[PDB]
Amino acid sequence: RTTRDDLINGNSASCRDVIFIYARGSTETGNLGTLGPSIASNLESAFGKDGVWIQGVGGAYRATLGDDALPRGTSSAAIREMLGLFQQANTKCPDATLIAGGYSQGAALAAASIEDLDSAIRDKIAGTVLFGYTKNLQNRGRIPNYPADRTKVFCNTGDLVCTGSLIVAAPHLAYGPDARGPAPEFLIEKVRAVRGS
Repeated sequence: RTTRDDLINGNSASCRDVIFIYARGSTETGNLGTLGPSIASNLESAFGKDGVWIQGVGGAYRATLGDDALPRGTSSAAIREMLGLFQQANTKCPDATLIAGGYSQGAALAAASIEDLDSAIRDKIAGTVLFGYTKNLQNRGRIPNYPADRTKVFCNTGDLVCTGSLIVAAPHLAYGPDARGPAPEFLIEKVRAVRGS
């Protein structure tokens, strides 16, 4: 449940049409944490197990407490890891539509990764969802170099990380409903749209 490596494990001759790369929050377990499994099960309901590959950002990304305070909201090692996953998706499954997401430090990680990504690969990311986005105020609610229409930010009233702090308050732990409903519906609608005509 909390650890999914579908992209790394996936048989390349049977690539999924959709690949979801997700980064967990600070101190969370597995490579999906608390919110990722909810999003994943909904994506699976839409595209089936063979239609979407769920890949959590593991490896060098330890979701360490304190790394939140680094300049980009996470470590260089973590950014390298996620950029590496995007690159692997691009080469292993060139025809796949990518979708991404992150929560807490993971949201900062997703934003930094997408900002640094090669433009050809970045164009393949149909949609990105961010929960308790730690760089929300700093980046004015956007992911640098990425269009607003493909971004959905979930920042609760009272979630201090959305207003420039790093402190964890009650509203920061209340994104479960968003992960089970609006977030996957957004991602699915974006995929359906780009791969449709």
